[PDB]
Amino acid sequence: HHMFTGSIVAIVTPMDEKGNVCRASLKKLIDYHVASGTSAIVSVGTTGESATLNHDEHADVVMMTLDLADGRIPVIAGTGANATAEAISLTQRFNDSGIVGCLTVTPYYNRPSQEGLYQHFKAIAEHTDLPQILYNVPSRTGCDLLPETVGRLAKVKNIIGIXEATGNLTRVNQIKELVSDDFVLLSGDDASALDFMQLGGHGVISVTANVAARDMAQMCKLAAEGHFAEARVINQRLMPLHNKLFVEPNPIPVKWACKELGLVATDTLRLPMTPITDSGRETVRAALKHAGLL
Amino acid sequence: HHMFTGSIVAIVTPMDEKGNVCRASLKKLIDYHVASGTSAIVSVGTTGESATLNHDEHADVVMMTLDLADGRIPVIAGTGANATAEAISLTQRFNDSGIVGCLTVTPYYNRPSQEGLYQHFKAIAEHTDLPQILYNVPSRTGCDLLPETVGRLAKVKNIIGIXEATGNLTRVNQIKELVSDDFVLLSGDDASALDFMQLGGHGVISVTANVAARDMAQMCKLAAEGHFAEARVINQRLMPLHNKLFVEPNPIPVKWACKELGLVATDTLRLPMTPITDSGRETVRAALKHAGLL
Repeated sequence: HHMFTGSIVAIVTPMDEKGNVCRASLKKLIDYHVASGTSAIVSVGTTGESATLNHDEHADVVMMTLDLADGRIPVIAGTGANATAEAISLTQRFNDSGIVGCLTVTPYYNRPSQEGLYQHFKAIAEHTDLPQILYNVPSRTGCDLLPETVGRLAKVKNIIGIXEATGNLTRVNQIKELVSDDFVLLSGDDASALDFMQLGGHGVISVTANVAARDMAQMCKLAAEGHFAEARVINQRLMPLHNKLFVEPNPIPVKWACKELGLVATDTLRLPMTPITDSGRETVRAALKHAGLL
Repeated sequence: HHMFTGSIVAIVTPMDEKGNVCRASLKKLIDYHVASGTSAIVSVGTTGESATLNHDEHADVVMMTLDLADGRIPVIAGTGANATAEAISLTQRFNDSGIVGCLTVTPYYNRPSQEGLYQHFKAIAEHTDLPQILYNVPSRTGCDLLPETVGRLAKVKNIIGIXEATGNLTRVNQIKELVSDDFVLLSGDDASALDFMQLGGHGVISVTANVAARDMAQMCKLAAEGHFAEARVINQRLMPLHNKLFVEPNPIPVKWACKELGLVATDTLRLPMTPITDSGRETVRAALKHAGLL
């Protein structure tokens, strides 16, 4: 309950022109996060294009990320799967890998019940020693993991927290009153992450931190200390970026922002992600400028 | 396109108590659909638990269904994937297999743009000779394939129809006026499928047909002939089943129904799907009795 707080980047998976992971650029990003104060790196989350890496590529990107990090910054592996046997199998790949934990999303597309969610996350945690951070994002999955079910799973030993990406701020204290104090509450919605922290959230798993890592680390530090008017100044500088980094499907805008700041060699993605549009480039550039990054 | 019309069953993948496919129950189901007038079998769609079979088991079930069908009834392979490379690769498995076409869902979870949807399905259609039926189901995918994008994709040689599962009946003629007249329009929502046909759709890819194949075949035949008042009498008989087969997540209720009618040996599913509740059993039973099947 400290490395899973603060500003945690959901790091993009930088690719070359063929759509394969670019170690050189990945190394650049990781050095940037070590130097910026990022608390940890979620490797192959949604923003890392988990949807279009097969599980072998997924494991490889994580291991590459661990190697480049070289102990300087903790790495959390994205391990979600909508089939419980496959989530178990992906998780087991990382046992004794060096990752400090997992981010495991509610099963998508097949829309299980709350009882199905509970059985899913329990079975996964029973097959590993790693801390588990639950991840709820109904807008992507078709499925809402509710506070009561969260409270049930938080009783599991190595289920330690949740990346709450509904953007519904009432969930913060709904979950918190049902879980112990060391259960970590993490925003998955950049635009409302400060609010989320002002209500008691412990940090954010952030897309914006890919291109404003220092700002995001300072904002989360101020929030944790109770300096919310001061945190709010930074948030207002970053807010157009919190919004426009989703003006087209994530991570299309944030990869283009990364390329624009020099952080990666190419903004290539894998289909069905498509190159950013002309209007999107103008919109994201204006938000980067608004942030004082460009 | 006559085989892509009428009552098409999205058939369950029956399993033994360990969750492996049960060939003897699959044979039972396929003979039932041959005797019932079902027009075609969609193999390993959503109701066939596509989410929890890997592509090898997936391919096994399709090949097993084709074999058992023995040329008596056409088979459509479910082939959707949220990574375009993976959708192509899965579609390539079934070329020259004997399936008559493919049911391919919009990418789930990664929420592509309409242009992302266009590139995805275009790329797929260009790597096969098989007819392609698009599948829109935003409730599960987080993504909504709009009529104009369907108009764009129908211009593609082998993109030949859609399984429209929004339950929004205005889509029927919104799509119809953008496409050729042999573009097949198929309901993906049992409770509104007759309305869908009365508005001009050509049939349904149906969950209810798993347990009421004769009535569904008769209702669709009546609808195609314009006898909607008589088709509606059957619909009113089946409507509690249209609704209660989703009282718990599909295909949990329909698999239990199949067992109750003695159509399959077990109603076992794979996690994160869980067994039907007692309250689910009573609700699904009463709906079956309402239909005169029990």
